[PDB]
Amino acid sequence: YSDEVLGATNWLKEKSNQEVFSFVFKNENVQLNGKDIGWNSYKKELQEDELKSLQRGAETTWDQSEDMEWETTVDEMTKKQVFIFDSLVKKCLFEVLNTKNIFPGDVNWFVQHEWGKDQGWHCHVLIGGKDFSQAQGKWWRRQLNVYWSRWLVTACNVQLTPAERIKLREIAEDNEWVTLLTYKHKQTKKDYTKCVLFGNMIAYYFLTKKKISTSPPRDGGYFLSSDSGWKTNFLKEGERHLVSKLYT
Ligand code: NA
Ligand code: NA
Ligand SMILES: [Zn+2]
Repeated sequence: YSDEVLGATNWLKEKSNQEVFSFVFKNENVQLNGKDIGWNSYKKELQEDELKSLQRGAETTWDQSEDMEWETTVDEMTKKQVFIFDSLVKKCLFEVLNTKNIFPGDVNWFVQHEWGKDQGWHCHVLIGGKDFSQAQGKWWRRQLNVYWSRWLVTACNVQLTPAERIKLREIAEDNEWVTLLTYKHKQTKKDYTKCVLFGNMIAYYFLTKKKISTSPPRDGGYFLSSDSGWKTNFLKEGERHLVSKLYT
């Protein structure tokens, strides 16, 4: 019952019932003119000051949450790419917040990088607050996907022609590399944004995942998490499960 564990539990419990959007940031494999663009083909470290700061935050979040009791054989390239994506995802969120003149302190958010059985790397984002309403969900997904596709094309480490960069930009938008949780529906029928409950989804779902410690990653595992209160960031897997236990 460290102060960090108690602090995270309390912070989540206070936001147990806060409605938030659920997004997933992802990428998909692309081949353009024989050039293979895979999930980890975005390893340029762009020298924008904010992005650099965000990437350092991801690195230190990884470092502090690492359990050194056990060995970790995650590929260095994999870690690098995840740190970079953490910075890019958050840049996208912050760019849209700026568009709406939303003070970052008025926002609750949670980010978790995972490796899915079929899709591989992806990043869950829960985000909401007083300046948010359900009807804005579609707009948010579209805007986030604009910035996500823009940054991915900038960060891509594969040498691309201008025509190929534009094609890749189009693919990331048209194939919705940012998804929004909606209620189940029919292909023809309307899709309604499905808000989730912030604290509950974190404690009862995201904090139950198993930590990736190998390459290839364990199916369904998580790499790295963070939140707007820096509450879950530094927690080791064992501590995260304690938070779930105390939250109940
Ligand atoms: Na970068
Ligand atoms: Na994170
Ligand atoms: Zn996932």
